[PDB]
Amino acid sequence: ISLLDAVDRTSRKAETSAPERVRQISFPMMYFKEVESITPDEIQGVRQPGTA
Amino acid sequence: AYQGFTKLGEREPLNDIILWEEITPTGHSRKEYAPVASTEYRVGEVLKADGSKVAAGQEAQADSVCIVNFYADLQLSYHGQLKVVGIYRDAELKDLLKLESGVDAAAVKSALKAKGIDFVPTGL
Amino acid sequence: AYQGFTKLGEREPLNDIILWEEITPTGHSRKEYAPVASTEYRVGEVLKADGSKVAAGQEAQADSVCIVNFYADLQLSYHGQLKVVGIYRDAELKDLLKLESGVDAAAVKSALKAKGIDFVPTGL
Repeated sequence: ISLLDAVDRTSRKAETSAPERVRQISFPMMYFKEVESITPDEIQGVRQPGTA
Repeated sequence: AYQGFTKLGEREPLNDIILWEEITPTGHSRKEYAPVASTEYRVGEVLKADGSKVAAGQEAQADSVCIVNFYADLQLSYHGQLKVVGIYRDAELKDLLKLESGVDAAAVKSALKAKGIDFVPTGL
Repeated sequence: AYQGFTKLGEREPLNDIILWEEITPTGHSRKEYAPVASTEYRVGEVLKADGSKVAAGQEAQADSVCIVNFYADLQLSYHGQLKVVGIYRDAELKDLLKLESGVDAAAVKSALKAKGIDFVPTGL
């Protein structure tokens, strides 16, 4: 918006206003992946810590 | 104790490095190794063709990755096995390698990469 | 001048040439590339190690078959991804391939055959 200037009355002068403005944007996203596996080799004959 | 403390050591590596391997009735990515005399094997160390480790300058001769804990005193593995078994064919393993002094990790991984072995970034 | 017609364009190839591939927790048969500047990738285009397309005389340097559509000016794939990927290890693909001018198709096929990629005959 802008201020308005006074004009003469007998002369039918006036003024106008400018239009608006639009744009567009885009967004990509991030991908995360986690993998794990369990096998008998880490269980067979392994003492539980804190126990005899 | 006499200087205040008594550390008693820590647990050896467990065989959890395997993430994916070619399952096969007779085994596909595993090969037997005759243990070298007076040699200690742990899970993760890279082995040469003869069964010994990889020293500096021998990175291109990386054959397999050990997946057993072997004891030179008993000449037996931690599962009561006579021979050392390592992963040499196509598989995917965690990046929990075990290399000696002077060995280039990137060169060792490159040798195993061309042989079908893939490593996953583990982290802590 | 409106010369009569306006062609809006032709649809880019879809990722459907993969018939079989060794699928694992990670991308055993697929590898990632850093996109080259001002280079457009489509599905079925052969790439070299550095990430550029195979040209005439460089047929033996074929590395992988692109399976994603990348936009050079946008620098994003059609799936909103940051890097281009291709099939380089053992897999079975459709015979539809997009080669550059003066590229020996048979030489490219033999180069990819050695790495493990086979091309099922496709017909129409």
